Amino acid sequence: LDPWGAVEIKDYDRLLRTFGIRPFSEVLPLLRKAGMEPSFLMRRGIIFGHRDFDKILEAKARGERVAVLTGFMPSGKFHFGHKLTVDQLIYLQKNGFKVFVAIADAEAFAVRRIGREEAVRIAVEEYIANMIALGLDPKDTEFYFQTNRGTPYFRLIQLFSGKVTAAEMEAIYGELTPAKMMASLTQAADILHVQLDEYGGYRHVVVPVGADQDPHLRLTRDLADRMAGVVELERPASTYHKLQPGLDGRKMSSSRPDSTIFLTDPPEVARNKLFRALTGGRATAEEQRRLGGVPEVCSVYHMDLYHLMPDDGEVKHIYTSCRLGKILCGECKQIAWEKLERFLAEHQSRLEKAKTIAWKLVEPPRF
Amino acid sequence: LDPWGAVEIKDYDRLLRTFGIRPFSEVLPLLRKAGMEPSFLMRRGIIFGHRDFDKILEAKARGERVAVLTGFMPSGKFHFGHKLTVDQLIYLQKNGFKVFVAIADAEAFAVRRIGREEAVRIAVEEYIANMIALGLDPKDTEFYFQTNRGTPYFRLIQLFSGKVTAAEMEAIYGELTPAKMMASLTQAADILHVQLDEYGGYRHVVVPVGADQDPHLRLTRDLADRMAGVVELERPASTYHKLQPGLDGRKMSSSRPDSTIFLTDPPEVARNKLFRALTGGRATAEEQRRLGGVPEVCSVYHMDLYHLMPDDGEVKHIYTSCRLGKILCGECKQIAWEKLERFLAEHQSRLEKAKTIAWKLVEPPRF
Ligand code: SF4
Ligand code: SF4
Repeated sequence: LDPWGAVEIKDYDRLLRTFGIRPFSEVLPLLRKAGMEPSFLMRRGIIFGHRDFDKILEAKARGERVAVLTGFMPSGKFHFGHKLTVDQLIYLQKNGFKVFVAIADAEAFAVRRIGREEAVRIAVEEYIANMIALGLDPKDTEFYFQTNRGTPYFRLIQLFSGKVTAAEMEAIYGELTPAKMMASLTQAADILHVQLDEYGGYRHVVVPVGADQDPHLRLTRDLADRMAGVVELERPASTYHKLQPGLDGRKMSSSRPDSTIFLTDPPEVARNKLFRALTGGRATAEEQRRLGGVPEVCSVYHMDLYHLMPDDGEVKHIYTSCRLGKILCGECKQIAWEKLERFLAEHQSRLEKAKTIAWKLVEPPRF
Repeated sequence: LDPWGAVEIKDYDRLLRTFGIRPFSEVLPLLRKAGMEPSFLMRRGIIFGHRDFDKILEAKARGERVAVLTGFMPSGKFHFGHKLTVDQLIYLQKNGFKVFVAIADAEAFAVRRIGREEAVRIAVEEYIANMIALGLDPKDTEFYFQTNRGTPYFRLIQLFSGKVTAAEMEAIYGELTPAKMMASLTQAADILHVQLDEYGGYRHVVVPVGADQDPHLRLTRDLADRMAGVVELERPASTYHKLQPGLDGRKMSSSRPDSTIFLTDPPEVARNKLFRALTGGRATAEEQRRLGGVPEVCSVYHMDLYHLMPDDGEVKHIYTSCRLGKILCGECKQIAWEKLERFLAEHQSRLEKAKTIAWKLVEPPRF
C-alpha cells in the first residue's frame, strides 16, 4: 500500500550519497525552524534529495535573505516538465526566497542555433508569461537574459575560464565546442553571480535540479572554491527532484509533442493527448477488475501525483482504487482530464495579460 | 648600397599574398589623398604590408572618423618591442585616428595566471604610464580592461562562440584550454567591438601587427562575416611590421632581460645592455677596417633604424660608414648610446607624472 513510492528512491539514494546528496527528510527539522511547511512535492518524495539546503535554511532562520535560481532554454513550448520547476520556485517565493530566473539566450544562439529575435520572443511570451500566469510574482522575481546581465556577471565567466580544464568540461558535456565551453562557464555564472554585491549579495542560493544535472552543479561548486582569493563565493545548495515521465513513458519534450501537454494547448488538444497516455492498465475491462492496475508505471497517475491532485487523500484514493480493482483507465483518464481542463482554462485566462506584463519585466538585448 | 633592406621583404611578401597581404607601398597614393605623409617606419619599409588599409584611408578622406586598436598583455616591463607598436599609434593619432588600447587582463589572469591586483598595477604604471610618456594623448586615447568593458562587448564574445569550431581555434593557438578558447574570442571582440554604436561606431578600424599574428586576425575577419544578420561588422584592416630582433639576435622579451632595453632602465643598466649587443662586427679592429661590417645582422644598427635615428640621412651614414670600413663597433655603440641616453632621460622625466595621470584614465575592475 505504497502511494508515495518510498522503495523507488532508497535504491539510488545510496549511489547519490557518493556526491554528498542526502535524503530530503534530513532537513525537515530545519524547515520547521525556518517557519516553513513542506510543499506537496516534498511530502510525496518527488523532491527526494538535497545538498547543503540545511545551510540555506540556517541562514534564513537567523534572518538573512536567501535565494533560489534556475535557468530556462527559450526553445519550444512551455510544458508540465517546466511547470514542476516553477511550482518549486513559487513555493520558495511565498516562503520568503528571492527568485532569480535566467533565460539561456546565449546558449540558445551559440549551441542551439536559435535566432536572436525568436529566442527573445519565446523567452518573454512562452516562458516568462507562463511563469507569471502560474503565480510567480512579476514584481519581486528577477528575470534576466544571459546576453544582457552586465559586467560583473560576465567577469566571472572570464575568470572561471582559468579555473577549469578541457578534461573536466569534457567529462560533463561530451565534445567540447567553443559554444559548449562558453555555455558551461555561463551556466556556472548564472548560479554564482547572485552572490556579488551588484546583484544583491545573495550568498546563500539553492538550485532545484534533477540528478542528471548534478555533474555541472559540482563543477560550479568547484569553481566557487577555486575562486578563493579573487572573489569569495559560497558553494551553491541544491534540491533534487525525480523527473516526470512523458505521457508515453519516455522523457518529457517539446520535440515529441504528443507526450507532453503544453500549457497553451487548447482543451480538445490536451484532452486527446491525455487520453492517449500510457497507463498501467491491462488487457481488458474484465482483467483489470480482478487484478487492478499498476499506478507505479502509469503516466496518468503520475500526472495526478505531480500536478493535478495536490490533495493527498484524493490521489491516495486513485492509487487505492486502481490497486483494488475499483477503477478502469477510461474513467481514471476522464477524472484527471476534468482536473486538467479546469487548470488549463484558468491558466489560459491569465496568459494574455501576463504576456503584456512580461515585456515590461525585462530589457531585451539590443542585438 | 641597401640601407632600408628592400631585398629582405620581396622574399616572403610573395607568400603573405596568399592571405591577401599587400606591399605597403600600394597605399601611398591613398595616404596622400587622406592628407598624410608616411612615418619613418613606413619609409624604411619596417611597416612592409597591409590588408584593407586602403578602405580605411578611403573612409578617412571622405571625412569619416577612423580608428586603430591594439592590445597589451600586462606582464613584465615595457620594452622597445612595445614602443614600436605605440609609436605607430601615436603617428596615427596625430593624423586624426581614434586610438583604442585594450589591456588583456582577462587573458593575463586565465591563461598566464597573473593576479588581479598585479595585472591592474602593471597595466596602469608599466603600460599605460609608459604609453602616455611616449606621447599617446591621455585625453583622446581610449584605454580599457577586457574585464571591465561592458555588456555589448561581452555579448559579442558570447555570440562569437557559436561561429567558430574547436578545429579552427586549434589551428591558430594549439591545445585548446577553456582559457585559450576564451582569450581567442575576447581578442576578436577587442578588435570588432569598436564598431558598435555603444563604443563610438567605428566601422573602419586598422590593427598594427606582425605577420606571425595574422592567423588570429583572419579568424576575426571570418567572425565579422559570420555575424551578418546578427550584427553588421566590417572586416578589420591591418598593417604589418617586421619584428625588431632582441640585442642577442633572438626575439625581444621581458623574460630574457639582457636582450631588451626597458624604458625604465637606468642609464648605466641600459648602456651596458647596449654595449653587450650582438653586432655584425669582425674578428678585430684590423679586419673590420679592410672589409667593414655587416649592418643587415647587427642589433645596434637595427636599434638605430627602428628607434634611435629617425633622421634618414643619419642612419644611412651609419650604414655607409660601417659598409665602407670607416667605423668600429665600439664607436658605433657609443654613438647609439648617446641617442638612447637622451631618449631615456627625457622619457623617464615624464614618467612619474604620467603614472598619476594614468590611474585617472581608467576604471579598474572591482575584483
Ligand atoms: S486506473 Fe488510473 S492509475 Fe490505474 S492504471 Fe489506469 S489510468 Fe493508471
Ligand atoms: S660598425 Fe655599427 S652597424 Fe657596423 S657592425 Fe658594428 S655596431 Fe653594427
